[PDB]
Amino acid sequence: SYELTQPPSVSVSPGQTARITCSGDKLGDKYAAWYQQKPGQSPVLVIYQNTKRPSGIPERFSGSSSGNTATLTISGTQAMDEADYFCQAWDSRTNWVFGGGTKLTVLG
Amino acid sequence: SIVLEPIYWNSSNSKFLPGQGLVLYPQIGDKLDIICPYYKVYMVDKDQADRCTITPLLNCQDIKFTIKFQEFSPNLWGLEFQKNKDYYIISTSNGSVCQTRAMKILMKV
Amino acid sequence: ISQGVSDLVGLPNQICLQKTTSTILKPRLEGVCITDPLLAVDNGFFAYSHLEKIGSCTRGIAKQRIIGVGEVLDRGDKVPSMFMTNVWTPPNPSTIHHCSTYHEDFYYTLCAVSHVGDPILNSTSWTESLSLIRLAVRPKSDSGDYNQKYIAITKVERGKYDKVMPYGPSGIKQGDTLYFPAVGFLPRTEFQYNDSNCPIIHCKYSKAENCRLSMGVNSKSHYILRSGLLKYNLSLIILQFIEIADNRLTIGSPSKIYNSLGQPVFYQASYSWDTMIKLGDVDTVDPLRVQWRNNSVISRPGQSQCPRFNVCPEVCWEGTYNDAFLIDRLNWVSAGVYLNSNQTAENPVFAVFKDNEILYQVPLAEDDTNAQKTITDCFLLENVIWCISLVEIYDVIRPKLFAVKIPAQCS
Amino acid sequence: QVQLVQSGSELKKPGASVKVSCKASGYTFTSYAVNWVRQAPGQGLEWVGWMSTNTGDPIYAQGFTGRFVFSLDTSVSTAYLQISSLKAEDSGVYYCAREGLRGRAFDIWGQGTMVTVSSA
Ligand SMILES: *[C@@H]1O[C@H](CO)[C@@H](O[C@@H]2O[C@H](CO)[C@@H](O)[C@H](O)[C@H]2NC(C)=O)[C@H](O)[C@H]1NC(C)=O
Ligand SMILES: *[C@@H]1O[C@H](CO[C@@H]2O[C@@H](C)[C@@H](O)[C@@H](O)[C@@H]2O)[C@@H](O)[C@H](O)[C@H]1NC(C)=O
Ligand SMILES: *[C@@H]1O[C@H](CO)[C@@H](O)[C@H](O)[C@H]1NC(C)=O
Ligand SMILES: *[C@@H]1O[C@H](CO)[C@@H](O)[C@H](O)[C@H]1NC(C)=O
Ligand SMILES: *[C@@H]1O[C@H](CO)[C@@H](O)[C@H](O)[C@H]1NC(C)=O
Ligand SMILES: *[C@@H]1O[C@H](CO)[C@@H](O)[C@H](O)[C@H]1NC(C)=O
Repeated sequence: SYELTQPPSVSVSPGQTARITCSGDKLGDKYAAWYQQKPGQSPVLVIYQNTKRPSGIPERFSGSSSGNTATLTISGTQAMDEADYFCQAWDSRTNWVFGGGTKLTVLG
Repeated sequence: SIVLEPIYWNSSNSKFLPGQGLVLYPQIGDKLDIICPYYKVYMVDKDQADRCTITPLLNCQDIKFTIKFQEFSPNLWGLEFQKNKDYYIISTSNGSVCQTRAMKILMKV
Repeated sequence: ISQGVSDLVGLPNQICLQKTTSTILKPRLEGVCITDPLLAVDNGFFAYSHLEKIGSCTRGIAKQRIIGVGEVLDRGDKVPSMFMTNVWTPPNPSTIHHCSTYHEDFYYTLCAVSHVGDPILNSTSWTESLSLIRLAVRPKSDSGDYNQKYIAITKVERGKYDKVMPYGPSGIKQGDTLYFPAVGFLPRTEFQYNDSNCPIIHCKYSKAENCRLSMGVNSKSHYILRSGLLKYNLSLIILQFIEIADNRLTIGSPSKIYNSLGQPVFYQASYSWDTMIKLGDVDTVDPLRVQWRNNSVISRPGQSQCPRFNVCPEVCWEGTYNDAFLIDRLNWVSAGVYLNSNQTAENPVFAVFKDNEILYQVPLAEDDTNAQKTITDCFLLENVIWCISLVEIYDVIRPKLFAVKIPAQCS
Repeated sequence: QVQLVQSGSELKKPGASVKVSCKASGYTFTSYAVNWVRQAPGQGLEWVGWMSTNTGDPIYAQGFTGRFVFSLDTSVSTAYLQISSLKAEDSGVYYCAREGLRGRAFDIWGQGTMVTVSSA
């Protein structure tokens, strides 16, 4: 029974840095991954290993983990980051646990 | 560089010359074994060896003490054997003795 | 194009678990002695320590002691290596002895200040002295204190123990809290142990008191030594010594608490009576309890009174450090090095084994090759389970490290 | 170009069964294991189970009964998920994604097969 609690709604104006935090018991040692899926599309991995960025991705995404929280930060929100963001971590005891997903509302 | 002839801890052994023990003359980087068939054997310094009266090197169905003359040893006390030095393995144990039958070992490496 | 070193994680997929007799594994690569080394690999940031000595390699002159942290990167040809960027040397080598753990942006290494010498050798000569040295995992110019720190704690909450000190190479980080392996010099009078716990059965030459007397350095030693974990709450410097429970009660030997498959796994060297390798996962860390692997195969060299493969309660103080990791959980396959000799520190072999079986082995060197301190660490690099081990191969004496790829095919 | 492609939309009555294929193209099926995830309509991702391409051993799955069944044919290099006695809750888009970096992340995802448990 592992959980990745993630806040439902995050609101941010264009150009402002948006922070999404995943809360899990001892998330410092559990490697994390971050997935975004715009509506009607397959999820895409954006941030994993809490710091690394997969190949061929914009550099505006950056992640960090400390204590019971892992956070992905965007250096200014453009028109494409309007999506639902999902984070996950691997747990030996139970499973490949998944987060609850966050809603990123961006004004315009 | 080869395993030397093992020295049995039996009184019947004739390699123990009387009055002077048995001189081994090993070399650094050599292997040696001592087998027990009621004796406790220790390694000591010069003066104790000259007197030889009362951790043990041996406690005595096959009990063998293998010793290698290289510093890497399982002896946590870190007792080493240096070249051009000398050590004395003796036992002061009767049936239940150092001078009685020259129960001496000279570790001339 | 460069694989990233990560803690050994994820489901195994391909893996070998059936015995194979072929040679499939591959070790992949004066007057001064180097002993008491230290290797700790966590999340791609290793640490190497040693005790450089002149002449004698057990009682020689302590020339220097070096503690440094580097990063575990690929060689550029997919073979793991060990690269270093930070080094540091204490002023007086003699004081600092028997020294690590990972927390983000730092690397805390708890040490012991010992002007007299090794606290095991003459315990009363030692006064309780603990110093933690941290090195920034990444060098930073104009850092100040952040790059290098030297803190001696004012107090330690020992409990029944009158003095405790760091005793193992590598530690764990259960969240923000730090953990360092430690031994306890609990007074021989204070210690209690039921004789019936010691299994005198199946051996006729044994005596009940052997388990208790083996605990100390000798039968007349002042202090029993019990291995344990020394904690530090990094956020808050009170250190409370956590000690292993009563099961498989053995001498405090150097100890490597490490996280494999995201769970703590503890090793303890077989200095006491059980010559057989004791290993297993840790159920709880703040209170200490380790489920010891029922490994009825592999042992360590020992003197005539407790030689290799001994299972009899006898008063013995000898052994070598031969640790192991956990390649997989369901198969419980463990990778480690154990020396092939009953009473000599010769013939080390890298062994990938199980509870009651060995999968496959490789001779690290010749049978006559001398090696006593063997540290092994297994990390995962892009879906293939790797293992790095540092060993004093001897015919200059210096521990050297080499990496081995674990095969996932029994063919 | 590496992708996991599945079949099209399937409409299945309650109590029936549907076979959802998971093809693999552009990458070796042997190296990386496959992972099963369903997305309920209007909810988040959920990890169904993990299957082993080489060993083919009992494929691990998240805590529930044995309704879901995993199997594969290495000759055709596809992974199958049998859903016997489909329930209205057991509806949504089912993707198959590979465990590219073990317990790190899922590298390549599936386009999904919208399985619909429709009474009428
Ligand atoms: C180590 O320190 C941490 C925080 O520095 C302690 O965590 C606190 O635990 C209490 C227990 O009720 C909580 O109320 C606090 O909110 C926690 N603090 C934080 C910052 O989360 C922890 O308890 C300490 N270790 C021990 C053994 O007490
Ligand atoms: C190492 O010793 C093996 C036998 O073990 C010995 O006897 C048993 C009864 C226990 O007392 C154990 O502690 C002893 O070490 C031999 O079979 C083996 O051949 C020996 N090794 C070599 C290289 O000969
Ligand atoms: C052996 O020597 C001890 C010396 O303390 C003596 O008490 C004992 O009687 C001796 N036994 C024999 C058989 O000589
Ligand atoms: C042995 O103990 C004495 C004091 O009892 C001390 O002076 C000496 O340094 C100790 N020996 C070592 C090697 O520490
Ligand atoms: C030690 O264990 C034995 C085994 O049952 C028991 O009879 C005895 O009471 C125990 N001793 C103590 C002091 O608890
Ligand atoms: C080893 O066997 C003993 C015998 O009962 C048991 O108590 C213990 O749980 C076993 N250990 C493991 C790791 O299976």
